[PDB]
Amino acid sequence: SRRWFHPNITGVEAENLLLTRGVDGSFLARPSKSNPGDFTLSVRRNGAVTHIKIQNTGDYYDLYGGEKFATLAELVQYYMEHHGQLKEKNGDVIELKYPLNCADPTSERWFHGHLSGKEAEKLLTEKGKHGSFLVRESQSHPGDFVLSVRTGDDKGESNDGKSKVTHVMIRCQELKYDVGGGERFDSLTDLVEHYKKNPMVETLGTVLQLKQPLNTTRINAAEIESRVRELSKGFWEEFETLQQQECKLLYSRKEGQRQENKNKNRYKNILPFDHTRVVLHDSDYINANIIMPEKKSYIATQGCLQNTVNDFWRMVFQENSRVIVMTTKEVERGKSKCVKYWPDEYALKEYGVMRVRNVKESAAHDYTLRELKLSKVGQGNTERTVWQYHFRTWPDHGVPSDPGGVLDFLEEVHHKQESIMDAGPVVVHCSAGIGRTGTFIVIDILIDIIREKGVDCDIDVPKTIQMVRSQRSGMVQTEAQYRFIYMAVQHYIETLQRR
Repeated sequence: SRRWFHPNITGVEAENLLLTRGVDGSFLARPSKSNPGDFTLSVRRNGAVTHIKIQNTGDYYDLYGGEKFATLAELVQYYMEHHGQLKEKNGDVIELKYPLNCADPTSERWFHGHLSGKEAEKLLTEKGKHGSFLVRESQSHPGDFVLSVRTGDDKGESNDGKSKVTHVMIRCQELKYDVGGGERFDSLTDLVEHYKKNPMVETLGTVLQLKQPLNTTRINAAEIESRVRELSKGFWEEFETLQQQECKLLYSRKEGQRQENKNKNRYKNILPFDHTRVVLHDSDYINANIIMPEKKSYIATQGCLQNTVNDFWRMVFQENSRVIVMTTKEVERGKSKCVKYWPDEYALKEYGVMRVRNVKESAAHDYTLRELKLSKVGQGNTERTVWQYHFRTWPDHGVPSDPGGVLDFLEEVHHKQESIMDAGPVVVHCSAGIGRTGTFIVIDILIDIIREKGVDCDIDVPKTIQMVRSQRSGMVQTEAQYRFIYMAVQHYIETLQRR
């Protein structure tokens, strides 16, 4: 459960960890600082350490000499149940047996490190609820930590005195942690997890429940500039924090794994969650999920394959979708990303029982809009206009340097959607339909709150990403995409405060 990920280690330091603390079959992953965006799977075998590269340009995790994955936890899980899959150049098998646990508490939601005692109380007071807790570094006693918990009736401020904020010392004694007596734990993580199962009870019977970490990522949109600045010189900690939670999301993907369905997947192991998969009743399978903010919903799907085009048009029809957002060139960096599934301008085409006319193509600066008429065969009355926004200026690597273009694009897609009273979910896709797709959908969801509720509302980026990730694997792929989301929301804010 992601303890095998070491967010701060170096290629050399990991070598040591696997050679000293580790045995054959021990493994860990770390962000390589070779290429920011790259990752390394360091596995100890036959006495030594082999490094296995994993590349993520923003579409998926590409395990060099392995397969592609939506998340690292899915990558790891996959291999710890398909022995003999991970192979080296000369066919040798690489076993992943023992997760080499990291002790760095930085990525935990509950850890805050840099934080005074007055702050902690202020936060627990304002944001806190019964069960809200945090672990900060001690200033009164360096090297040691402090657990602050809240217990009581209701949340937010109060004077009823019904709620309170207890603090507990956590000492670091010779590289282990304790609360004053009892067990000594090898890491803060271990200590905290133990005191969630077995909560400390006070003398007079107050049970110190560690229910939920305290939320420090929710900001007021009005103030997002100051928060981004504060994160510029944070983003990484906040992001790797968000990334640690991906282990909670290893939901089933059985339908996608079935035999009859394997070749409907662009990448064999990037699959739709069963509980949110689009089901076609028009087989029933397509590599797509409904993403629902929790009014406007989305279908996030992979770029069509030749043999899935008919299914894609069945889905659009069935879902009553009237807008499609395509965020990829058909071909990029040599490889196919999406097959052309629309007719040439003016042409009419049949894809199975579905019929599409490309009525008109308009070219704007960053995208192309194609007005499409979709109908079922035999029943010429089911004619409905489907508007396809094909975004064209997204770089082969990384993200746009300025969110302006994406923002204007989205505003347009939003107005289109809004002008059609029937419209079902907005279909959004790229290559695997998780990276750019997730980025576009998160920005869209965020902006929509701001457009509705205004500049004086609360937004929470990692919380929104996490909510999206629980509906399709790996939504939003990289830290670059993570920052771009903040910049797009920022840019949106000041153009609202200027118009």
